[PDB]
Amino acid sequence: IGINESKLLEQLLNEWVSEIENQTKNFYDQAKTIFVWDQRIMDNSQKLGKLMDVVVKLNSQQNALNQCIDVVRDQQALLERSLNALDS
Amino acid sequence: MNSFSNYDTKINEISIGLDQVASVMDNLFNNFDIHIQSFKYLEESLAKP
Amino acid sequence: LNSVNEQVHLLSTQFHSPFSQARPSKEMEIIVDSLVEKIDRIKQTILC
Amino acid sequence: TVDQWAYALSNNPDPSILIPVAAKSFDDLINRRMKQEETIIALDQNTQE
Repeated sequence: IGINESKLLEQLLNEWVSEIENQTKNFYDQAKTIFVWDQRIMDNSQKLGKLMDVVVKLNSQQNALNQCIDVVRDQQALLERSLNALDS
Repeated sequence: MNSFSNYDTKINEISIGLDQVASVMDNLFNNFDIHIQSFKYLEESLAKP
Repeated sequence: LNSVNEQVHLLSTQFHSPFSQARPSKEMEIIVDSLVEKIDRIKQTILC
Repeated sequence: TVDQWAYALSNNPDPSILIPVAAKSFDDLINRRMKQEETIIALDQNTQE
């Protein structure tokens, strides 16, 4: 907007003071809203990280499960082998 | 100032996603030991014969 | 004078409003009603 | 000022890991708001994966 040529400088100053205090309020409430989003993003980021420290534990359980599967397979493959060696 | 988006929907959606991932993760630990104890029983069942 | 000067300013901060301004803009709503009021001023002139 | 910075250090919720940063216009606010959306998109994508 270009300032209207008929306006008094007193009116223009009081108009601009009112708007700068409106803008001052909304700056602090918008910045406070951004600050709440910082914490919510940081706590969700900490939540994801603490779950990733537990994905490392699921990978450990798969290695334990794979070891049980390997052992039962060859306990069975030794039992057939010893049965054939008794049967004969 | 008039161009300020809200984002609390996206920050709810990510929170809920991180509770779904936690719920699946604890099911995954139960499903792991249900198998691991089942295979341990198959070993003790062979160990005697 | 005001409404042209705000769109001149929005297109100077390069500001993509994330709430995109509703379509059509409220000054286009008002421009079409400004055509109606001229049209009905012509009707009421014909009838006089 | 020195007084404004003494306040920025005395109200920091963890001085071990957080640096205090001033914002002084809506340009500074949105130069941080766009980085919350940048972080939200990255935080969802690692949650979905």
